[PDB]
Amino acid sequence: AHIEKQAGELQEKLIAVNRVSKTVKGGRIFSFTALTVVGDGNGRVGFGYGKAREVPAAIQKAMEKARRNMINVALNNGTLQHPVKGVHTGSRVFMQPASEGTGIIAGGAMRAVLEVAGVHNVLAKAYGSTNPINVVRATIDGLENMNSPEMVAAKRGKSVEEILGK
Amino acid sequence: ARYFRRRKFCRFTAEGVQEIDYKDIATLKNYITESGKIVPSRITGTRAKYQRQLARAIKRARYLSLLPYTDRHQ
Amino acid sequence: PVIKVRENEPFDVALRRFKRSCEKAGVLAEVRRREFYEKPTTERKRAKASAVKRHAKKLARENARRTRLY
Amino acid sequence: MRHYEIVFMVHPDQSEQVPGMIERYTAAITGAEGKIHRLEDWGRRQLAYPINKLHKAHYVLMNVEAPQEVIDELETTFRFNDAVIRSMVMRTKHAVTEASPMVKAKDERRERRDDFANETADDAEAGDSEEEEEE
Amino acid sequence: AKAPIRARKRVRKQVSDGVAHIHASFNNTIVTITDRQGNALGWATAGGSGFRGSRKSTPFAAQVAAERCADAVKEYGIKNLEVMVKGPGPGRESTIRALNAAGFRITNITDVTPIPHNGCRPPKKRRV
Amino acid sequence: SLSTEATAKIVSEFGRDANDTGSTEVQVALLTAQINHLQGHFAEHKKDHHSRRGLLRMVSQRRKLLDYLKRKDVARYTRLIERLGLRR
RNA sequence: UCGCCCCUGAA
RNA sequence: CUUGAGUCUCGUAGAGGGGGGUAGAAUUCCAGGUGUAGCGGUGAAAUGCGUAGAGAUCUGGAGGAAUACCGGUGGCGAAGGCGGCCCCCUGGACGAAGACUGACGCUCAGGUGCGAAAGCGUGGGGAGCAAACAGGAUUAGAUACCCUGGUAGUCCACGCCGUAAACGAUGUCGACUUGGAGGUUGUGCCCUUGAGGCGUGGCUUCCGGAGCUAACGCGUUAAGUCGACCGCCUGGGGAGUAC
Repeated sequence: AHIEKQAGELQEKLIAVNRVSKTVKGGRIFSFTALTVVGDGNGRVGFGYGKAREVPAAIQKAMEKARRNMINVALNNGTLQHPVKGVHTGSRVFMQPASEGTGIIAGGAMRAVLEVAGVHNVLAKAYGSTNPINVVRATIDGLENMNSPEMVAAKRGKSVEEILGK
Repeated sequence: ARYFRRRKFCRFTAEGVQEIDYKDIATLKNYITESGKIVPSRITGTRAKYQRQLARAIKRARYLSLLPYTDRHQ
Repeated sequence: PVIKVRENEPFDVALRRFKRSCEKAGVLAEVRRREFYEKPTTERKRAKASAVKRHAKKLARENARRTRLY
Repeated sequence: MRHYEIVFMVHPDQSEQVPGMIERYTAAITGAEGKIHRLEDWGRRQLAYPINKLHKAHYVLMNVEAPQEVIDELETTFRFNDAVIRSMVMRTKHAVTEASPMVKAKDERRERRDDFANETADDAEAGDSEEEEEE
Repeated sequence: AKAPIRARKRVRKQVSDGVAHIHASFNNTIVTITDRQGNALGWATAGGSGFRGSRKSTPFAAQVAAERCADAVKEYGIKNLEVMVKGPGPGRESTIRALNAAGFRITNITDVTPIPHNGCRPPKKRRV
Repeated sequence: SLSTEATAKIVSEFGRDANDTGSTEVQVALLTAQINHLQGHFAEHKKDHHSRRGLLRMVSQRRKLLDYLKRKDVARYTRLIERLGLRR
């Protein structure tokens, strides 16, 4: 994709951070992996999974890859414009728009991912097994998938032209 | 010309004939194994429909002692 | 392993190993073992699994045939 | 009623009895609202294997339409005749009087390219008349 | 090899022909030459040759037995075979070939072999 | 079994006319006729499971049609019953 | 083809 | 009213169901013949069987059970399930022109019927195989796998029990949504001048797109996309046990 870490407006942030393992021929190795997001407070948000032998380069590489998995989002107000109740992976995702005068209200991944993405008055919820790692798939289920007033308005405008043409 | 309404063949070197199969010593003996066994269809190359038709005829004639079925004690 | 058809010519070794293929196929080797209906029928469906896959193999093979690596 | 097609195996040395035997059967069939399409034969062909011993056996065929009532009595005879060896009967499918492999064997005999015997051809013609005489 | 010799007291049962019975068993090999009148002339087997185990069915074991049998029919004067190969084990051309190479020739290849239509039920046998 | 002859008789009797070609009346009629003598086809046998299943379906079907008939014309339904032997 | 079991724990 | 459903007509194919006949092969028993010191089994062995003549081999007779090949993701049935051949009685499916009925339909707790195999009762039958059982072997032990025998049973008739990884681990019905190749079975068309060339239905495998799924994969015969109704689940062990 394209950069989401941009001078004078960058909004670096992290999500997960942990270690994972592979069982090698000898002993067992540890790969320092982590999820990140850089925002701008205006959308443009992504995610990356680094692999490293150290925690700093785990976040380095994950923010490289964050820019390579940027998704665009555009909105008005401090809240998302459309509810998306879609589910990606086995973590169940829900997402309402909500009037200003309320917080993010979420302790999971979607506390921080729903901050960087220019939203902070959104109300969201999740069901199913607790697992922050795929709460992050609310990139798919709300930011990537959306509707906007001028999208729906051009449905109503497309139809009129066809009747005239015949 | 047009509207003559049938084919001139139903014979092939691996696909059988149609519309009549019946008991009679002569005809049947060509389509069975020499040991009084019946042919496999995966060798001969016959399709199901040919095989079913032949089978019926074979077995009837066989148990009228026209085709052998004693070859392990003959 | 033989059939009732005779060989009447001088031989010391004669063809009788494709009279084996006109008799035996494991049909004298099923007389010391019991099986269920399930067992041999599933095996028949591995010899028609061979035949459908035969077509599929040819597409894969064609790419290899282009290049020389043998 | 429907077609029927009694093929049976007589004793090969009681083959001279055959015309008379047939006549007894055929007459009853006709009288029961049947019909004799044609009587056919297949002579004393050499058997593939012994059925009730023997080195050869007589064969004979019948093409008849008859109600089941008579087909009963006919079967009874055979299954209590020791001269009659095996027996079989086929039915329906129009009639196999003409244009079948059984007929093909018969056609060769009349032309004198005989499948089995000169005598066997003559018996078929006799039965169709129903003026049969023993061989 | 180690096979015994055999001989018979009759020389009056000949017809100059005899059935070569062979039973090529997975655990043994029998070779018996019966006359063409259907009455025994000679017989021999692998275990009587002296073989033991599953080396009674082997090619070698079949040959030795075919030749033991040959000694038991030579005195009648027989020189034609009506080979009846049967059983599933080896020794099925071992015997044939040995006979040919022993002053006999083949004349007929016939099949007399048990083929069941399942009028009896098989045993389980080995499972170790 | 029902012969094509026996069919045509039932068609001529039942229905509004003759040569109805399958009308509610004739439909029930045909079924009835079969069932009655297939009682004797299970009086010559014990269990004959597939054929038995067949019989049951015909009984069911006969009743279904009758149910519509009382909701179409009472007079018609009553009349048909009298002429038939099955009505349970 | 030659049967053949048994094995306290955190790096 | 006819698009749903159903009937009528004409054909089509099949191991659909039930009943009764019939053929041969194989094993076995019994009888006779031939021939003699082994047979059989096994990784080796041993028990067992043989001079009172076996094994094998040949001839005659008898009986029980099952039908080699056929035979294939081939076919049929609601499912369970169903294989030599023939007759009788009988069910279901599908297609083709038309013709008719006119929502008569769909599903379903209860209820009712059908149930592989084992089992049980009653009566027939008994070859082979085989729980049990008895020797032998392997093993430290071997109440087993292994070997030699072998009883109940398996088999037939009738009734009963109703279970199964009763499986596609996939409720049933209706409706839709890319396709490709094969299999199978109807039917229309095409110098049918090609066993076939082009269609169009029914059923059946394999592949795979989108989509779905946690993934494996499923994938127009869905685990896709919808509706209708019913059944079930709601942590594991305790327990499909107790009461």
